[PDB]
Amino acid sequence: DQTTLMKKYLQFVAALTDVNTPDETKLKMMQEVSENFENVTSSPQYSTFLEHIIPRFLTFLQDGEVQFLQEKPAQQLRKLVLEIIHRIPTNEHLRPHTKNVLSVMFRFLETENEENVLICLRIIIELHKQFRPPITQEIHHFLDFVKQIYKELPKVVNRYFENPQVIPENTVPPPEMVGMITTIAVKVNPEREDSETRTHSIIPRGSLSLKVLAELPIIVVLMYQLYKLNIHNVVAEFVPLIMNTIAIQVSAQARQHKLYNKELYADFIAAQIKTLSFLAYIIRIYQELVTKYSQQMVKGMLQLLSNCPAETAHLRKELLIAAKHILTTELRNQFIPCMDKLFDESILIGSGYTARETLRPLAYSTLADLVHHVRQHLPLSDLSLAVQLFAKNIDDESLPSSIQTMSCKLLLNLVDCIRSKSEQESGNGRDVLMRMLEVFVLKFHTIARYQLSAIFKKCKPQKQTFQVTDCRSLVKTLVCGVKTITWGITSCKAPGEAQFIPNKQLQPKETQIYIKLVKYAMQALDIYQVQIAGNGQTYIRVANCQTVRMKEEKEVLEHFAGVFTMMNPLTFKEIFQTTVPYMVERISKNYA
Amino acid sequence: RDVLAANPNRFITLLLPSTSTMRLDLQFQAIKIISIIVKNDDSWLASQHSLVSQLRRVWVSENFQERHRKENMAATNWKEPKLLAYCLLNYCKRNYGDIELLFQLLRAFTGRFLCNMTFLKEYMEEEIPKNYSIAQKRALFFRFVDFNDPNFGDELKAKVLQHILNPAFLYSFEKGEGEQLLGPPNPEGDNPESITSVFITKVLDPEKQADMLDSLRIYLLQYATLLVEHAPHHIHDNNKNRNSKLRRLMTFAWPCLLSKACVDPACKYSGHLLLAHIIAKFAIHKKIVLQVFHSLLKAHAMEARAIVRQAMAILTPAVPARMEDGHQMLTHWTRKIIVEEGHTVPQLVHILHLIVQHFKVYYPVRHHLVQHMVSAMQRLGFTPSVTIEQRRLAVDLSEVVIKWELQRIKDQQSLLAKPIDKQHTDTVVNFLIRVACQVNDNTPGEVLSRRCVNLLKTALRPDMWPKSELKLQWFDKLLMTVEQPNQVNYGNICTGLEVLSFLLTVLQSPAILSSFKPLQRGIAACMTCGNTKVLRAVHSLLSRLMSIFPTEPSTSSVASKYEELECLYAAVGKVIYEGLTNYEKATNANPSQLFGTLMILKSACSNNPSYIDRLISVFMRSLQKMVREHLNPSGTSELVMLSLELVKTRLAVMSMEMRKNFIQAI
Repeated sequence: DQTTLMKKYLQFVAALTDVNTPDETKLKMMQEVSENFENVTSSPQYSTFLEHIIPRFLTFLQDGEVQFLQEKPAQQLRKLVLEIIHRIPTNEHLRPHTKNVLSVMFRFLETENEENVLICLRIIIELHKQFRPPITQEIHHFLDFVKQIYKELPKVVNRYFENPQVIPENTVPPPEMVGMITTIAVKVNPEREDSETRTHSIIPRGSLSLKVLAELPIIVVLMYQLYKLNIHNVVAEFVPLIMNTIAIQVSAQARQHKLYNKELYADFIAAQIKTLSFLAYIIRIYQELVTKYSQQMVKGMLQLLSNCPAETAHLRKELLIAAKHILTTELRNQFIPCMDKLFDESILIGSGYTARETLRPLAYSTLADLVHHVRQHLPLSDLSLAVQLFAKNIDDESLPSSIQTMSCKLLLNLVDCIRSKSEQESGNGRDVLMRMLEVFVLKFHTIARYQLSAIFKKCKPQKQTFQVTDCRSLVKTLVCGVKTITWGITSCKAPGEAQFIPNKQLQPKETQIYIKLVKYAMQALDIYQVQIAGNGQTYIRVANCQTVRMKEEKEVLEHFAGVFTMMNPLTFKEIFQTTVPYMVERISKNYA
Repeated sequence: RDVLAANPNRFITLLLPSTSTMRLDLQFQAIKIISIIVKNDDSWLASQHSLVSQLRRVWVSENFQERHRKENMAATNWKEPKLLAYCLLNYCKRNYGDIELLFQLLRAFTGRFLCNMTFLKEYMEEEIPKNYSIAQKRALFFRFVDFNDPNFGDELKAKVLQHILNPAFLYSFEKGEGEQLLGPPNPEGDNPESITSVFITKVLDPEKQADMLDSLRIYLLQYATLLVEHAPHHIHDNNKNRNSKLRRLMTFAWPCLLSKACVDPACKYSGHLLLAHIIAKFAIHKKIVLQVFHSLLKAHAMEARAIVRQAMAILTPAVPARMEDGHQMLTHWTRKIIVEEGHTVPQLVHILHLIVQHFKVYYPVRHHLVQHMVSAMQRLGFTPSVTIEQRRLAVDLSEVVIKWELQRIKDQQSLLAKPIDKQHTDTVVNFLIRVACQVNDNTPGEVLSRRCVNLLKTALRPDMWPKSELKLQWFDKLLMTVEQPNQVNYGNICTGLEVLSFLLTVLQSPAILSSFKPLQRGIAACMTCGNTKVLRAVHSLLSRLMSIFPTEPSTSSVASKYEELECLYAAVGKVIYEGLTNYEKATNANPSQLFGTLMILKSACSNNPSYIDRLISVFMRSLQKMVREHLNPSGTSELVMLSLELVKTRLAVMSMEMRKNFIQAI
C-alpha cells in the first residue's frame, strides 16, 4: 500500500524530532527515506507529504546545535536532511514552503559548517533559479554577510597562511583554527603508549572556509540578475572589495613554512579566480567605478596568472576566460605597460601538463585579441616579443590549424605597426619583418612537405574535410601575410641607413628567401586541387585543366603574383630567371 | 669537402671552448660546414668520434640551450639547433650503441625553438621501431632505467618515454616480438633480464614517486598500460597464488584514487586508465573495481574528458565479465549517481554520455535506467537555453531507447526480454516530434531536425510502437505563428507539416480524424502565406489527407461528411475561390499570386476530379489570363501545365463557348 508506505515515512520524519530514538536508527530511517523519494512524488499525497515533512525538517534543523565533527552521527543526520531537502523536486508543490526554506537556509549561512553551508547555498541557488521569489530583507542581509566575508578575508589569510598554528597533538582543535576538512587521530589515554584509538575529522566554520567564498560570487551574480533594479547600488560596494581581494598575495615566506598547506592555497586561489569572474561579469555595468580601481586590478590579475597552480587546470581555464572578458573593455589600455610580462608563456599558460595541452588555444587567442586591439600603442620591443611568440606558434604542430591561422593573421596585422614604430625609432623593424617572412616561407615548406603529402595520401580516385578546409585557409592567410610583409619590407628604412628610397634592389640573401618562397608556395598552392565531394570523397581534380571554377583560387593566385610585382625589376629578374624552370614544371603538374 | 673532412681537428678549434660574438659566429659557421659535409657524405661523421663528442658538448651545454631558447627575434643563429641536431642524428643513425647521445637530442623538444624539429620526431617515432633490433630496444630500455645524469631531469625522461620507448615497444608488441623483448616472465621480480620486473621494481620504486613530475608519471602509466595490455602473462600469472608485481603496479597507480584536491587531472585519470586495463586483464577483487568505477563516474570535469572516456570504455564491458553480479552493480551505481547527484548539469550529461556510448552493455538492465533516461532527456531538451550539444545528447538518449527496442525486436525474432513500458515509448515519440519541429533555425539545428525526423520514422513502424499516443495540440500554437509576419521560423512549420504527413501515413483513419480536428485552424492558416516552401509542404499534407478523405462532390452544401474535416475543407474551398476571383479581378498581377491557389486546388482535385466543376468558369477565365500573360510577358510554365492537367478531363462540364475557347484558343 503506497498510502501505508507514505505514512511510514511520515512517522520516520516525526521520529526525527524525537529525543529517545537512537541516532543510528534515525540515520537508517532517513537513508531509507532518501532512496524512496521516487515513489513518494508520484502520488497526489506528495503534496500533503510535503506539508507534513518540510516543517518538521526545518524545525529539526533549527533546533539542532551546529556540529563541526564529520564523524558525529548528528552531523551526518543534518547533512542527510539538507541533501534530502535539496533533492526535493522543484515543482509548484514546493512553492508554499519556499519562503520558509529560504529563510532557514539564509539563517544557516551565517552560523553553520562548510558542508552544510555549501549544501544550503546550492539549495538557495536552485530555489531562486526555479521560483524567483520577490526581494526580501534576507537578501540584503546575505549581501551584507558576503561583504563581511570579503572584509574578513585578509584576517583569514593571515591566520592560516601567514601565522599558522600547530594543532596540539592527540587533541581535538576548535574549528576556528582549521582551514579545511582535516582528519586527526586521538588516543584516549595519554598516560600510556598503548590506549584506545579514535579518529575525528574537523569541518571548518562556514564564515572562514574559502570554499564558501568561492561559491558566493555566482549567487551574487544570480541575485543581481533577478533583482537588478533593487540591489544595483548595493553591488557597487563590492567593487573595491573585489579589487582588494584579487590584490591579496600570500607572502613567499609563508609558502616555504613547515606548516604550509597546498590544498588550502589552491582553495584560496580558486576563491580569488571566482572573484575575478564576478568582476568580469560586472565590469561592463560598473565600468566607471571599476576604472577608478583598475590600477590595482592589473596587478592583481597578473599575480593570479603568476600564482595559479600548475595542477589546477580548471582554475587556469576560468582565469583565462575571465581575463578574455575583461580585456574586451577599455581596461585593456591599463595593460599596455605590463604586457612585456604577459608575453611570458610561463605566466600565461604555466607548466601544467593539462594546461599546456588544452588551454594554449584559449591563451593565445586572448593574447592575440589583446595585441590586435592594443597594437598601435605597443613599443617596438613589445611588438617584437609578440612577433616572436606568435612566430613560435606558427611552426608549432601541437596547436590546431585555426590557432596557426590566427597567429599568421596577427603577424600580418602587426606588420604595418612594426613599420611605423621602426620609422619612428629608426630601429630594426626591417630585420623583424625579414624574420617574419622567413617564418612564412618555412611554413609554406612545412605544408608542402608534411601536410599536403598526407592530404594527397588520404585521397582516392573518383575530419579529412576539416583538414582540407583548414589547409586552404592557412595557405590563403600565408599568401596574404607574405604580400603584406613584402609591402612592409619595401617600405622600411634599413638599420643605420641614411635615408629611405622609394624602391631598392634587395640584398642577395633576401632574394634567396624569395626564391625559396616561390619554390615552396608553388607546392603549397596545390591544396586547391583537392576537391571535396558531397559523398565525403576527397579527390585530386584532373591535372590538365586551367579553367579554374573557384574564385578563391583565382584571388589567392593573383595575390601570390602581387608579392613579386611590387619588387624592383632587377630583383624580380633574378628570382624568376632561377625559378622559371621549376615554375613551368609546377604549371605542368598543376595548370591553375 | 674532402679537403675539409680530412682535418676534423680544425672544427674543434671553432666549437666554443665583444669577442664572444665572434666566437659564436665561428661556431655557427663550423656547424654549418659540418652539416654540409654530413649532407654530402652520410657515412663520414659516424667515424669522427672526437668531433661528435665536441658537438654533443655544445648541444648539451647550458649556455647554448639558454641562448637559443631566449633568442632575440633578429638573432642570426636561429638555424643552429636544427643543423646541430641534424649532425648528431646522422651520427646516431649508424652508431646505435650511443643511446646517451640519442637521448640528448630530446632537448630539442623540451624548448620551443623557431626551427621545425619534425625530422627528429619522425626519426624517433618511425625509424627506431622499424630499424632497431630486439636487443637494441632492450639496450634502450636498460639505458633509460639506469640513466643517472643530474642534468637530465624528469621532463627529458618523459620525452624519452613519449618518443622512443613507447613507440618502439608498441611496434614490437604489434609484430609479436614481446616474448623476446621482455625476456623471461620472472614471477619474482629479481631477474635483471625481465623488462617488466626491472620496470616495476626500479622505475616504479615508491621512494621515487614523491617528486615525480606529472608528465613523467603520465608516460610511465602509458608504458605500464602497454605492458599490461600486450603482455598480461608477464605482469601476473593467474595460476600463482600471489604476485607482488601486480600489487606494486596497482600501488603505483593507486595515488590516483586518492581524493586530493590539487592533482593534474590527466595524471589521475591516466592512472584510472591503467587500473581499468589491469581490472580487464586480471581477476581483481570487487571493491577495487567498484571504487575505480565510482571514481570514473564522478569524473565529469571537462579537462580530462578523453582519458575518462577511454577508461570507461575499457572498464564498463569488464564489469559484467568480472563479477557474478556485474549488471546489478552497474545498475546500482548508475542509478545512485544519477539520483543523488545530477542537480548539477555536467555530472548528469557525463553519465548520460556514458550510457549512450555503452548502451549495449546496459541492455540487460534497460528497465531500471530507462525512466531516469527519459526524465533527463525531457529536462535537458526543454530547460531554458539548451545548448545544441545538450539537445544533441537528449536526441542521443532517445536514439538509445529506440535502439534498445530494435534489439528487443531482434531478440524476440523473461524480465530481460519483456518489452519496454509503453508510456516511455509515448514520451520518447512526443519528445522526438517536439524537438524535431522546434530545433530548426529561423535563418546547424537543421541536421538535428532531419535526424529526429528519421528517428521518428524508425520509431513508428509496423513493429516499433504502432498506435503510440501522440500530443499534437501544441501544433496549433506552432502553425498559428505563420499568421504573424514579424518573425516566424518557416523551417519549423515545414518540419511540422512533414511530420504531420508522416503521421497521416502512420495513423489509422479514426485516429487521423480524431487527432487532426484542432490542427484544422493551423493548416488553414498555412495556405495563406507567401512562402513557397510552406505552400509545397501544406500541398503535400493536404494531398495525402484528401487522398485518405476525398472532398465532397455535386457541390453539396457540407464541405465534408466529417466534422473534423468540415472546417479545413471549407477553408480550402474558400481560399481557392478567393484566389481565383482575385486573379480574375486583378488589374495587373503576376501568375505567382495563383501559385498557392493552384497547389491547393490540385490537392483538392487529387482524389476528386469533379471538384473543379464548382469553379469551372472562374478557373477557365484565370487560365485564359495565365496563357495571355505567358504568351505576351519561370513558374508560369509550371502553373500553366498544372492548370491544363486540371481541366483536361472536364470538357463535358464546360459550356460550349468555354469549351471552344479552351480548345481552339488556349
